[PDB]
Amino acid sequence: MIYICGECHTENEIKSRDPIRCRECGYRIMYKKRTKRLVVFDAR
Amino acid sequence: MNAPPAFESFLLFEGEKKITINKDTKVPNACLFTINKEDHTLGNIIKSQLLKDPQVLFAGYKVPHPLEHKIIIRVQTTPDYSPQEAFTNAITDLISELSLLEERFRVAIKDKQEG
Amino acid sequence: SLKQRLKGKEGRVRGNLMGKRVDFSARTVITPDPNLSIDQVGVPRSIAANMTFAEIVTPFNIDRLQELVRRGNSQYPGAKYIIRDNGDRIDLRFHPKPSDLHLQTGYKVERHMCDGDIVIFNRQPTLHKMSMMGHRVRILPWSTFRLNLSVTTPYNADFDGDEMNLHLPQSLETRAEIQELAMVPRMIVTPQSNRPVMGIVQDTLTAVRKFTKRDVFLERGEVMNLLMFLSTWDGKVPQPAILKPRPLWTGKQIFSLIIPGHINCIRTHSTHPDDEDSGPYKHISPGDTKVVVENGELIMGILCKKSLGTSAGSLVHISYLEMGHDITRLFYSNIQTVINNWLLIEGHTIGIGDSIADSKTYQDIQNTIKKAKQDVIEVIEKAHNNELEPTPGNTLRQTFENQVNRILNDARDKTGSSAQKSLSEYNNFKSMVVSGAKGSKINISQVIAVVGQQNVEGKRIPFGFKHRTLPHFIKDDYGPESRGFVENSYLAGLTPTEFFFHAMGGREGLIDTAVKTAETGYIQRRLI
Amino acid sequence: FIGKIPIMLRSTYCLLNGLTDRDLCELNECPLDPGGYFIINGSEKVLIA
Amino acid sequence: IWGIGCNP
Amino acid sequence: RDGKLAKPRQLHNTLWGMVCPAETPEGHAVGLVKNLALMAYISVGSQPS
Amino acid sequence: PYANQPTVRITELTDENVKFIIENTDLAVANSIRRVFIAEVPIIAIDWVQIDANSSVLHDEFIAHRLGLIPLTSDDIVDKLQYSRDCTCEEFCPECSVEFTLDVRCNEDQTRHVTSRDLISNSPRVIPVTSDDILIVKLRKGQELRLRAYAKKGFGKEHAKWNPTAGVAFEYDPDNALRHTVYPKPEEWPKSEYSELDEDESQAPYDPNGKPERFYYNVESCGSLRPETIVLSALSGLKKKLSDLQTQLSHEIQSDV
Amino acid sequence: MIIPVRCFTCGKIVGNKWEAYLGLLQAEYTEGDALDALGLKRYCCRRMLLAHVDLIEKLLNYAPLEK
Amino acid sequence: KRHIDQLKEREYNNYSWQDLVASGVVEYIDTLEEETVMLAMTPDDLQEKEVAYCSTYTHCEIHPSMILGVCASIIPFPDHNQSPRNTYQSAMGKQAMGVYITNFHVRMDTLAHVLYYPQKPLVTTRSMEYLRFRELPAGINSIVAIASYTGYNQEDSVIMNRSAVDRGFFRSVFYRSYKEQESKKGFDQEEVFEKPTRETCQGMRHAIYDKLDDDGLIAPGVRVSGDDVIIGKTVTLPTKRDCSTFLRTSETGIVDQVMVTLNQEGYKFCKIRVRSVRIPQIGDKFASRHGQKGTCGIQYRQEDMPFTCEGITPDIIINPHAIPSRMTIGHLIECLQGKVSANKGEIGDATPFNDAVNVQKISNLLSDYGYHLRGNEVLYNGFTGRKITSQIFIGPTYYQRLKHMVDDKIHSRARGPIQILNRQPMEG
Amino acid sequence: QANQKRITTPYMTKYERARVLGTRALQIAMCAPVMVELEGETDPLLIAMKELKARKIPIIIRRYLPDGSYEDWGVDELIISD
RNA sequence: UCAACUUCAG
Ligand SMILES: CO[C@@H]1[C@H](O)[C@H](n2cnc3c(=O)nc(N)[nH]c32)O[C@H]1COP(=O)(O)OP(=O)(O)OP(=O)(O)O
Ligand SMILES: [Mg+2]
Ligand SMILES: [Zn+2]
Ligand SMILES: [Zn+2]
Ligand SMILES: [Zn+2]
Repeated sequence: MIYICGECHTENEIKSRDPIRCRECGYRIMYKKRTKRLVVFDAR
Repeated sequence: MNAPPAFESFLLFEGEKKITINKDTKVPNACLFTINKEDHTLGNIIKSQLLKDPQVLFAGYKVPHPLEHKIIIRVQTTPDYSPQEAFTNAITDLISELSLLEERFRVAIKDKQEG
Repeated sequence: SLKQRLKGKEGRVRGNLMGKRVDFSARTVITPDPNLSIDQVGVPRSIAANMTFAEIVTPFNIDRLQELVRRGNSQYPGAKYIIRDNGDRIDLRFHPKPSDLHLQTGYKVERHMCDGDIVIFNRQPTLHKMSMMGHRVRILPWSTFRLNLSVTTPYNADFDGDEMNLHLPQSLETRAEIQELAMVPRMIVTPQSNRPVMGIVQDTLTAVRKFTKRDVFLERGEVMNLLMFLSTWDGKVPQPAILKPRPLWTGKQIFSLIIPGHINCIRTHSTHPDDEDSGPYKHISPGDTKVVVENGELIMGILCKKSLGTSAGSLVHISYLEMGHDITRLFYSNIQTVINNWLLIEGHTIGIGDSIADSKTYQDIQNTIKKAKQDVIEVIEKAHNNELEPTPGNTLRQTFENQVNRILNDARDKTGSSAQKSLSEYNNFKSMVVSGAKGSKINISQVIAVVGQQNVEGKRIPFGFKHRTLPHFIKDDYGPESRGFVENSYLAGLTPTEFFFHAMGGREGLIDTAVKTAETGYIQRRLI
Repeated sequence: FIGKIPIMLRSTYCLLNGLTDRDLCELNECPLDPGGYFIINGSEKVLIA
Repeated sequence: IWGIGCNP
Repeated sequence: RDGKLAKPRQLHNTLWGMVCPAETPEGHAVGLVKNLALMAYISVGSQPS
Repeated sequence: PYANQPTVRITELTDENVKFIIENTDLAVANSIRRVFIAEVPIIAIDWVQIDANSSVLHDEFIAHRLGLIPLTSDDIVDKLQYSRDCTCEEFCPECSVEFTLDVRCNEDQTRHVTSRDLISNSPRVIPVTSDDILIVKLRKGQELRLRAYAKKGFGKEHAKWNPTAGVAFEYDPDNALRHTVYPKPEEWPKSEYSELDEDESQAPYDPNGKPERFYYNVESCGSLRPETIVLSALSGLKKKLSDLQTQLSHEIQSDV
Repeated sequence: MIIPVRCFTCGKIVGNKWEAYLGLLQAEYTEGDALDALGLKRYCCRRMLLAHVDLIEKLLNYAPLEK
Repeated sequence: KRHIDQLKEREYNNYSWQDLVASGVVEYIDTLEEETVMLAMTPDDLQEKEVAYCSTYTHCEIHPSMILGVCASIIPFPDHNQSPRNTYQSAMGKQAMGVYITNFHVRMDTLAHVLYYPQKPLVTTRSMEYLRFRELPAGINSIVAIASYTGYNQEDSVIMNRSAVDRGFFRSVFYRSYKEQESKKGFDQEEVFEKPTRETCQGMRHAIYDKLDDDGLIAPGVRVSGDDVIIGKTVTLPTKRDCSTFLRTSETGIVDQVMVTLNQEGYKFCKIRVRSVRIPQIGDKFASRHGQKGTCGIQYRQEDMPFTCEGITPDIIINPHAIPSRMTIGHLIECLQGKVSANKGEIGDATPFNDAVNVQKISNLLSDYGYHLRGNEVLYNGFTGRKITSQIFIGPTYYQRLKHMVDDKIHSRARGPIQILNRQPMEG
Repeated sequence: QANQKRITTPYMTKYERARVLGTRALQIAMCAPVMVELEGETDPLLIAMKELKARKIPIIIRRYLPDGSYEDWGVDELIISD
């Protein structure tokens, strides 16, 4: 998938079985990024 | 997780009667009207209007349980009068009173404005 | 080791055999429900959907059970399982199983728990047998067990985060045994003290005291509204006590319709003058005290914890002993319902105005405290000049402490009596104390007049620092303020040293409770 | 090198020491956080006196 | 918290 | 906590100003776990030389 | 044996408030009219939210809650709009709902206050009572909120978001003459604004034959419906509830016969 | 965290009044006078603005996850 | 006055507490020295010449209220409550829901509760300023009536206004974080995050695995109902075994944040945080700042709650029977002071030993704003509209939402899982 | 024992009533013939209660004396506690 | 998975 970097906030695409290191910053904490499918919230 | 949906308060589920009439055997000329999906708003109005009637010996309403949504109105009338007729007359009188209130409130609005 | 596996609590003998974790049990928080009967309990839909009762398919219930099976586990009034004669459990949760939906006599449908099911209700610790009682299920929205407030006292339960266990009998035989041996109406009177375990409590008790005063007069509409909530009503409106100028019923006249059958009882209200019985107006009782129920009609009196509470000879106890347990259940429920609606009319509250007393009352309290402090000073001077002489069986230190304690307690009592004289009829602290619903005259006095002496280990606040109680006091001060006496009321506010001493007293009480639990539990286990 | 000593947060040897609230926000730390605890295996542990 | 004869 | 003696748990007079009188856990630890007062400080230690 | 003829006198009429007096009416009728003001006057409010992108500090359902609480002009079309349950079309359509859109990004350095003004409606009659503004969220630079919302007709019994009124002040017997409230010390109690008593007299003399009449109302609008039309719609809705009740009652009486 | 839309007790919109309240406080107005100027009359509504703690400003200091 | 004036200009005057200590104005005294020191609680009351109790005071308390700790310092008017009630309030204030930290978004902590709209108390102690209670408050001010309304506040329960709850009153967010680490123990046996396949992976469940993304981790913003598969982890079997993590039963949340990192070992490590928005129900536990708590007995809408002449309906109704036995008069004084503060626009001062704030002064202040001295108000019955005969004590009191909620406690068992050794139903 | 020399109480105890009602209920739920004419009662426990009132439950209680002897008391012979 | 620990609830 595409993981947003923790520090430099640049999306990087990491394949499965690949070390979690952002290109150009090297931070080791990535975030999965919001899903394309949309969820309905009742305003209640 | 066990929270009832909000629409349960006033929406009848399929196969539910708004009014069910059961006579009261303990006393002659008495009836018990069970209104579903109604609250004190209608119950107190109807009970007051029934009390205004001179041929209604007894008129009362109760919510059997606050969490559930139901109203029970006991009406007992004199002989030569029917509790169902008393209920219908109460409803018609309240409708007429509310329509008169509407007309006079509209007139009062139009007079408060434009002068 | 093998011994450790079998030895103590959590071992096989006690932790797995004498007691064990069981199926068909549900725990959740409890909240009040005045509208439920004594035996009724309120069960959330989720708890009722998980727990099941196996019902044998018979020719007379095959249609209903087949409908329940058709609904399945998803729709709430449905069945989780179908047990065949062979013992094979068809699962209704997992996949339609259209061929296996058929029912024949001898099959067991594990239906969901429904209204009217008998369940055991439990609170820990089960100190007495009223702590486990049989309740009839009623399914209500939201996620808490809902129980009648008269049933709180046997369980020792308050709705401040308490939880209750629920056990569902799984056989008709054990269901009948529970229903007859343990149903809540059958548990009203305890064999421990031959008194009712349950009585009118909290709002209903205060509102009953207010309702049964002579002053209470109810108009036609209020009477009809209250009669609406009386289940045992015959449908006949009593002739009002005052026919003219306007038809007005009385609170006693309507409460007489609650009292079942023909019950005869004579009690006395808490504020009954001792002089009245000896002197004239024995049967007139100017204060409307005393309580006389003849032919099931409340002829005269104001009801309180002495009449409608858990005590021997109460109206509740006499109703159980005379009319039976079912009619007594109806009695409790009707009292609660109609008196709670009248309380909706009259209302009840507590405010700051209840804590406030007259200016003269405050002045008298201050004068009493001044005189007491002066007398303690005089006693201390007598001891210092060696005039004091030891009381037999006591040292000079002990006799001095006893004299000072007597002076301080007498002043505290006098200030409390002045505060209680100040109380009006409208005062709500007094209303709750008189009804017996909550509080005591001690609490009223501490609120209004004087918190009183703070004592630790049965003595005044000890000389924790070197020969003094706090660093603020001079060494060798045995006066009231130094050793713990709190002259300010809670409403007035404790001064800092009084605050610390009060904290010491409260800490001692808390420690006593916490230490008590374990020793009493061990004793109870040994006895059983 | 003989070992590693856990560092109490916002102590003199913590990296957060002597940092203004803006700098603490840049590091995703709360300005209002008291410190006084150790992060061991990712969990905050407080030595109780 | 009341007195010596009462409660703490 | 197992000890049922009501001596070690009681609020001592010397706790004034240095341990909160109100704040204590309730249960097996009444009066055994305490909390510093607001202005209380605890000595860090010094050389007596 | 018949209903009394009530009378109305409007003392104050402002865009936010209606102060009126209803005379020769029962307490039950008056209280139920107030109750209908609060709970049974239809209004338009957001009840469907779909958040395409929410990088704000507030989570999605927080934003949805705040959006639902935002009042929406429902003066005329709330009577025309149908309930979603009544509408034949699946989900929502122009007849059963109104569509709002929010597309805000804080490109600038300064904090962007997302307001109700940023909500854009597909139909001009419903607007978020903008004609300051209700603040939905504050966006730091690089934070974006995008969402689509659907506003449906409903009344306050469902949810407080559909309350058309802020505070309904209802008072009867301004000077205690029916003794419906018994003061322990009458003098300590402040006089009502509608009180006609002299300053010396704390309470009016007890009227034994009196009945509660001459009810005083102050209805404050939330801005969605004009305060006059709140009262008119409440009266009409209560009358419609009574008429539906009468229809069902007549049907069941015929069935029993 | 952010000023609630609608006072809890009655439902009058208080969400539009926070920035005006802060501005009036900056002007010179006392808290009570600012609350009166904004039109808040019942103490239920005045509690909403008077007791409000605006944490959204502190949370906006942290940098966004995606820029 | 010189020291106080310099400290008042503290910043840009470079005068601090250490300068006050160096001047010899203040001194640190321990318990042993407290045994040998004559103290005065207050300078004016005690040092000044009167009937001479002591004329050898060697020290003076800075302020008596400092004898309390952090949790007891939030209690307003603690000197007017019974002592065990202040202990109860300390314990319960450790359990109130609020914004625990400002960096809560960054932190992935299991079991985090954060309140929607925290408010600072209208009646506040001065020492709260040093506890940062204004900065990160926990609880909301609420119009509270001390009344017996419908019997659902009896014992210790509390009636609540459903309309207020619907407007955001005491709404909270519960974040639950799940951690899973893929690891290799055997040389041929490894754990991989992947979407489990029905055929390829021997172990499976009825639970939906569709929500799992390609990596085996649910993306943020996906609703996850109880027992759905948050993380998909499969172990090679020397075909595959399913070690996928599932939601805790009845969690029913939405994924907030999914972070994928490498732990110290270098193995892949995943943390997934789930939001559940919890609205107050009729089992949830709310407590005041005075040591008296209670579950929500029932929720009535604004039409049903009793209303004043002004149209105000209490957010919370508490039973009057709580007050007398517990003697928490600080609750009543706080309601009165909160009414005064809300009408005045100030923030009330409830420092323990002020001696300048009597109840009579608060009553006289409340009288000026058009209310009854003692805070009572004529309430009209919501259901019938008739005036309630007994005037009812109403005021703004600060209430806290404790972490104990009914949804977390409700449980039921029917022929579920069973232990291996005892073959008896499991625990928990 | 015999009809003579029956020393146990003639009244049926609460425990005997509970177990008799439950046993009869279970039998009725197991398609056992019902002695009384049920008046539209489809609940086995209610039918068992109805039979107990009519004294038509076909069960005899064997009460074991502490010395080891037993006495056979018919349900009809016993006086119903309620 | 199981043992241990601590923290809470009443
Ligand atoms: C009233 O008695 C109950 C029961 O005895 C049961 N219980 C509670 N803790 C324990 C325990 O540790 N061990 C055992 N065996 N039983 C225990 O709890 C007791 C009271 O405790 P409390 O005094 O705190 O009740 P508040 O007076 O405080 O009630 P508020 O106003 O908060 O609702
Ligand atoms: Mg409790
Ligand atoms: Zn990066
Ligand atoms: Zn449509
Ligand atoms: Zn408001």
